[PDB]
Amino acid sequence: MGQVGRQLAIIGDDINRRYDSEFQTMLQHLQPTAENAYEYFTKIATSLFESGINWGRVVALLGFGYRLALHVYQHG
Amino acid sequence: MGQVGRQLAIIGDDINRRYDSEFQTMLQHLQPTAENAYEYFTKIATSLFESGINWGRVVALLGFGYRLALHVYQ
Repeated sequence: MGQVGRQLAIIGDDINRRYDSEFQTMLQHLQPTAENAYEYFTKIATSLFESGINWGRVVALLGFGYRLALHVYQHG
Repeated sequence: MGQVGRQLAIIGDDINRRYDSEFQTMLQHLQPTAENAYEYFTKIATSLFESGINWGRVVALLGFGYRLALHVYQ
C-alpha cells in the first residue's frame, strides 16, 4: 500500500517531466481562446478516439485538457 | 485541429507502453480482490497526494485505478 503509493508518485512525477513541455508546445500551435476551447477539446476528443481508445490516450487527453484550461486562464 | 488528436494518440500510446507493465507488477505484488480494492485505492490515493500533487500523479492514479478495477475483475 504505502510502497505502491510511492511507486505511483515516481510514475506520476515521471509523466510530468516527460510530456508537460510537449503539451505547452501543442497549445502554442493551437492558439485557443475562451470561445473555442470547449469545441477544440470536444473535437480533439472525437479525433483522438476515432483512431482508438485506451487508458493512456484517455490519460493524455485529461492532462492536455487540464493544460488547455490553464493556458486559457493565463492568456485570456 | 484534428491534427492535435493524432499527436495525443502518440503520447497516449507511449504512456500505455511505458507504464502499463509497471502497473501490472505493482498490482500482482499487491494482490487485490473486490472485498479490499476500495480501501487499498483510497489509502494509496491519500498517501500519494500527501507527498505532493501534480497532474501527472492525478492521471497516474486514474490509470492505476482503472488497471486496479481490471485486476479485481480478473
